[PDB]
Amino acid sequence: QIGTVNSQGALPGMVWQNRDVYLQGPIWAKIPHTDGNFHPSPLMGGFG
Amino acid sequence: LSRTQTTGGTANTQTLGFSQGGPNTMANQAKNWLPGPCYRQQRVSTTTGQNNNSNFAWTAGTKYHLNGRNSLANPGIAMATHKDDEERFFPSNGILIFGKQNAARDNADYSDVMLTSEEEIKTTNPVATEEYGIVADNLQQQNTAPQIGTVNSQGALPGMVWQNRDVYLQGPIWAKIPHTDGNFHPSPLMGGFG
Amino acid sequence: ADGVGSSSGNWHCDSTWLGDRVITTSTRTWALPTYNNHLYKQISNGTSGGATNDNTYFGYSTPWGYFDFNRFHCHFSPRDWQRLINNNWGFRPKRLSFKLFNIQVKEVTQNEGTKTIANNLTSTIQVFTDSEYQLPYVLGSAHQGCLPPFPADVFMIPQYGYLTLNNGSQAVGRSSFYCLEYFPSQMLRTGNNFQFTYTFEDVPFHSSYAHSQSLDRLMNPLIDQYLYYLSRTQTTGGTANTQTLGFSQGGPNTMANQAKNWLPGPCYRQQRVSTTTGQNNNSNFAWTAGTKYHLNGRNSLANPGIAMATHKDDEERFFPSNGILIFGKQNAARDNADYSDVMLTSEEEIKTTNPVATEEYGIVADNLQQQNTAPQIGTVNSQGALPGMVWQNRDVYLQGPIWAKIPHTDGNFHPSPLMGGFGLKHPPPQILIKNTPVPADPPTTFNQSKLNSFITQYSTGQVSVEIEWELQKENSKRWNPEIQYTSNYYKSTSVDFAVNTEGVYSEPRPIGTRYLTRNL
Amino acid sequence: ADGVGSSSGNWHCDSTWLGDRVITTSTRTWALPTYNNHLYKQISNGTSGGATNDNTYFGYSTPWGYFDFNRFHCHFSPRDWQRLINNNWGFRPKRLSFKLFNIQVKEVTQNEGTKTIANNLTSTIQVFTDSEYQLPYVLGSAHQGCLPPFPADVFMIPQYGYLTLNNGSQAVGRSSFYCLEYFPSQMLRTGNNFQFTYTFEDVPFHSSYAHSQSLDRLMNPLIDQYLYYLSRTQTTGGTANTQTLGFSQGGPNTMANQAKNWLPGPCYRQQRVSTTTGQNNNSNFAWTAGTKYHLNGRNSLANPGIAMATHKDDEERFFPSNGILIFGKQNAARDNADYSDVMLTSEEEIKTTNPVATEEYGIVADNLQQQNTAPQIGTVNSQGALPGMVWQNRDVYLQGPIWAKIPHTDGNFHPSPLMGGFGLKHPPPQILIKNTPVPADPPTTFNQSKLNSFITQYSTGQVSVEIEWELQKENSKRWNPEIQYTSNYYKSTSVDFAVNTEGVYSEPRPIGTRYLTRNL
Amino acid sequence: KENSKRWNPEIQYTSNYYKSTSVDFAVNTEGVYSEPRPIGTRYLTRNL
Amino acid sequence: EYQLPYVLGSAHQGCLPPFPADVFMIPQYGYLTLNNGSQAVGRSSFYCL
Amino acid sequence: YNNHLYKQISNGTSGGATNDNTYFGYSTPWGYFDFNRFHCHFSPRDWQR
Amino acid sequence: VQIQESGGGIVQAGGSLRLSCAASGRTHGMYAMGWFRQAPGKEREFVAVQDITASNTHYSSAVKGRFTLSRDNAKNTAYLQMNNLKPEDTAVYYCAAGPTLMSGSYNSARDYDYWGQGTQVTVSS
Repeated sequence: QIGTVNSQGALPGMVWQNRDVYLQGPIWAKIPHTDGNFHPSPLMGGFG
Repeated sequence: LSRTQTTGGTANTQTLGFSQGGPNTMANQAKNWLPGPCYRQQRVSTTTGQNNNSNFAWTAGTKYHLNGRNSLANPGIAMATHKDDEERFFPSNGILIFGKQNAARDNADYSDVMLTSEEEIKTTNPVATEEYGIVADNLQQQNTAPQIGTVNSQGALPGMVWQNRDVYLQGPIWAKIPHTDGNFHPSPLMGGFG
Repeated sequence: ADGVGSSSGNWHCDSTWLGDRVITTSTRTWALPTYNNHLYKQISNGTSGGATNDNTYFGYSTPWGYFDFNRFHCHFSPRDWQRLINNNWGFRPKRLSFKLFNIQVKEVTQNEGTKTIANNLTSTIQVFTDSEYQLPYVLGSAHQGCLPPFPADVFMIPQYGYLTLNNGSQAVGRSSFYCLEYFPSQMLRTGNNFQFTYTFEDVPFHSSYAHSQSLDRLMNPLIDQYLYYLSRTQTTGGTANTQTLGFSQGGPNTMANQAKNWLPGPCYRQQRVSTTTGQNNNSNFAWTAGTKYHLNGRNSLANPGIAMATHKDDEERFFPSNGILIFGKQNAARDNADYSDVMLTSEEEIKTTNPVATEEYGIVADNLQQQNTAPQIGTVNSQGALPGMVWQNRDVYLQGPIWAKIPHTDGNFHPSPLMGGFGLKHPPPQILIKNTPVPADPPTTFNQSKLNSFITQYSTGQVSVEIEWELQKENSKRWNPEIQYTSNYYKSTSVDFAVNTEGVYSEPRPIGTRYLTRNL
Repeated sequence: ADGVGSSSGNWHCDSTWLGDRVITTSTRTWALPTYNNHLYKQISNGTSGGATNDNTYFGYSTPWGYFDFNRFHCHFSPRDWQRLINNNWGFRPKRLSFKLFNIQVKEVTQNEGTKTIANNLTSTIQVFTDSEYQLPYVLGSAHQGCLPPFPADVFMIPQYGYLTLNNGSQAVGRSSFYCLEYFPSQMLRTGNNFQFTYTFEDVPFHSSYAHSQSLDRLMNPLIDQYLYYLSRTQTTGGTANTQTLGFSQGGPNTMANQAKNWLPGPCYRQQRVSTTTGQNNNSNFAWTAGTKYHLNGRNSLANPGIAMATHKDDEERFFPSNGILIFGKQNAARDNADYSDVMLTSEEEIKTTNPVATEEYGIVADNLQQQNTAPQIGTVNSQGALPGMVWQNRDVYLQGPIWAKIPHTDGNFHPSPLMGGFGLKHPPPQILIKNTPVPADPPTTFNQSKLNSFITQYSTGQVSVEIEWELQKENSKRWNPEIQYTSNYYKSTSVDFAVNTEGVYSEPRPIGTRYLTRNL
Repeated sequence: KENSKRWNPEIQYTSNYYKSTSVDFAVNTEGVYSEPRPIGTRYLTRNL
Repeated sequence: EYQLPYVLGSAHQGCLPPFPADVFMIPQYGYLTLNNGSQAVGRSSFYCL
Repeated sequence: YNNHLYKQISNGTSGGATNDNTYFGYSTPWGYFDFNRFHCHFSPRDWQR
Repeated sequence: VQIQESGGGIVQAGGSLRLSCAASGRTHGMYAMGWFRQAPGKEREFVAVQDITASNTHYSSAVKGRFTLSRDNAKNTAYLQMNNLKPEDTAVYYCAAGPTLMSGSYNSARDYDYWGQGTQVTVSS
């Protein structure tokens, strides 16, 4: 029997690209000040 | 928390009770670290009479899905090949397999190939053919009994530690890390130096 | 010089607050007994005795003992802990000193029923530090036997032991045996002393603060977004109600719908328990419903697990089953202690950035909808790291641990110890101590068997530890007053954090670090 | 300074691997008792008691004792021995240091039935080394009483004694008596220590390797020789078969016939015994069939004798009667121990260069043949050195001895000790130690008889020994992998070379040095 | 380099002692080189 | 460095000829290692030149 | 030699050789120079001198 | 590692009784061998103990001056001889063994690994 993976967190060996930026879109965001974060690139796009 | 119910003659009502972890309960003690990630593989025996009678290598295989294509995760992330005294079992697409000299290109017999074993990393890494663990499904209450669920794939959690796959004299040395915005622990999955 | 009649050190208990630094120093009196009658012993546990497979082990107990100061109340008085947590955004350890001095070896002889004790002036103790990390490191498991919180108490030194690989109760070829006499060691008579220094590696400040914002509230409440979201898939009208697409901008009245930059941290879901017992299911579910991980055929509880919020708003009666730290009250039983005998911590502050331990992380899509099939969703009960997650670590307590050793591995993810505190690749080294064996009179004809006939001995002395801590000052522009840790004003039979009529020191409650606030 | 309350040394157990050198250091705890009630005694054994003439002796036992570290497990842990034998073609000793420190003298008094023990702070011990080799040298006989292999064990010091010339149980005019108080000696109270250093003389490296060729196979297998051998003395034909001479060249199919440059080493033939007992003759032949030498009317077993191969191929169940070293397993009986209680070594590696201990060396001619008389041959059961012989020494073991003293004589031949190890003309000196006698109260009227009324005493302390060893690195171009010494992979109740549940250390098997290979 | 204080002996990779028709990691009668088994790197041990 | 089996010194054919005008063939190199019957043993060595 | 190959060679009792003549070894593609006889270096007149 | 009792019996007051004990294997064990007794409805009491070399020996106060403890390493056995018996010496005697002898702790039961089945000794007047 098999099962379907609908959400998957980071595995060793993954590679990915960030979302693209647009002329109408945002440039930067402030990285929240926290104990930990993972790949702090803002999800709407641009520079963390 | 060691006890949710009274142990007694008849009633057996709700209670809370607590114990310290010690030499005879190690499974219950508080710990600092977690085992590494898991992506579960199907188990195959080298004693063939123990396998299901059907051709499942592709249809039961462990796969990833990219742009409408299915590709086997071969060998995949580093996991222990089997647990103790289980050596006859291996993950379906989860190990490196070399050939013996003069082995055929297609449909070679088991006696013509050599199977590697990642058995050493069993200390830090989950076994490729079992679940990572158990979590809670629901909210229990006086009306509803508690339910659990099985974790067959688990990404990185804070506190995980793990080992990489081993390297072999017959095997590869390096790989090129793809040029991308992000990656996680770029150690090549067939083994060697990224 | 150092001799029988001179003391080799002084009593130092003090704290000094200087600028951005605080220095603590503690002295205690210890007693060390001979363990295992000077022997090494193989120890194991297996199913044959009736233990479950989950509890099996193989290892060795040693004649040695070790010093442990890995709890914060070793270094801080309750008032000092108040100074720290009310005034500072963070702190970390910098360096330490250790001293061992004023050593007394005593011999005890048994005759008939009477027991007598005398000095033995020529006996030694042996001491070494494992500076190269060549021994199994058993600090960082939260064991009993640290220096006592109260400086007048005299404590016993715990026995050193370790585990190696097992299969059931048997060992395997990879199992390791260690002899601790195989290291260099310093020998001390009653006039000698011992000391060393250590420097901590760079580590991030512990965050002692709560966030005053939540991750889903970071927007300006007065303004609309320029982005759009899908607000309507169906026409709202008199009768038909056909398919349509419609779109809206996110604004003050729909914050749940707005576009955001960040995600909450990871989740591994725990079962919920109430302190009002009539609300719990009637059954014994602590183990069978517990949250577990699975390693080499063994099941182990994830205890406490990853940092998650203990409960949501107005839920304080609920806690995760194995998901919190639980301390004991003084004179609490070892087994089956009642709820009134223990103290439950709460991680409630990190509720701003972290999911609550007893709920799902969220919802995803199961299927592909279409005209023929309605859409289906599914519940996410465990979620690993996603790009864009932020999270807080578990808090530290005055009763709790300070550091742990990061295991030596190819890879790790965010190596902050799950019981709390500072992860270190080169932690403070472990310190081993033993009484040197003294034979009882041998036979007068030679015999090759090892002598196992000894004079009973124990030793006592003083130990000092000094740690320097770096502080991170609070910079806030907040106008209104903060929450502070404070003692109660009202009258009571006893004083909190003092001795009682019988002389017994106790700690009334656990005290965390997070009082001051900071913007998210 | 050195006083009652300060320690005079530290515990050193370590090994350091540096380039071509390894340095071992060991520390143990010892107990020394008073021997012979402070007396010298004549000892002898003679036929009158019922001993055979072969066992008679005459000698003296002394009040003194001595230190002995002449076994390899004194200096090497089992893991260190593995590092040595898997990586190196040879090794030899270079220099040593010795220390004696932290000394405690105790007095024991007997009253009614109860026994009590106290310190005596003013008593001494005496220590000296015999650097000029003026005493009978009893090291090198493989006696019990060396430092223990396991560093946590406490050992008793053995009593010194020696033999001189005898006739039956009587002495002769040439017999020598020695008083050990007649040397200079150092006296130590509880604050004193003792040390010295020693340098080994040049000695050949022990060969730790087996040959990958055999002495009769050194030829090129593809080519003929240009020499000839007598291949035929008679015509091969229909009927007559008369005398003839015929000659052939040696080649690939006749290697037994080819001309060669070298001969196998010497032989002194041993009787063969099987570990499958039903294959042995039914009789008690251990002494009566034993291999012996004969000196001054006494018979002595040649045990182990000269180095010979233990068995040939596929013969492993056989061994020479007195021709091998045999160790005991832990708790093996002193007398009549069963085969399962002992461990038999095997010299099987030297089978390439050395004759097998249980076969003849070869064949020679007895007579002069002629037309009248057919030729006769004879079997060579013992063969001394011939020009052109080459041979290997016996191997060394982790449980076995290190050096022996070469007797001082006009001549010797290849002075390598037959039990194995390094022959030395100036070995490490023997170290003598004694408790100084303390009189009980004398009478108050003078009496000339020597005082023989003493206070019972014993002493304890620590001893350190440090040896530097030189290594010879392996240079091989062999393509395929070597044989290595390794631990077993499979699971077991206990770990090999560790303590058990009771605390007892044991050594499961003997371990030799020969794993790597080398061309002949 | 390996720094261990382990007292008992390690597992090592070793060739087999017993006799056989061919030598492992050599040529055969026909001249063909072969590799009998895969060989990993993990033999020595280390504390976790 | 004397790392190969040394097959000189067995008095084989194939040395330079005594008479200087003769032209000679070079002999083929080979060697032996340990055997048991026709089988090899674990100590047997293989060399690639 | 050997068409550029290394070859395992052996001889055993199975073929009918006696135990005294058994061997195991390898032949190589290489060859070697040998001047280990005195007539390589000396003419008969020189040997007389 | 079995300890085995022998020599049990019933005796009139003043007689000389002899208890014996044997073991099997681990002569690198059985370093210390001794005796305890538990009278009817009463606490187990240490009686005697002696080590391998016979250097160190201890007797209980009640026991002293009446019992003697001896040992034979060859047979791997130990004997207890008993003289001038009093009926309060009715008890169940256990042979007991351990790897070590300590000067402070020898009279505690915590220090013995192995225990026999026991013997019943009766003493009447």
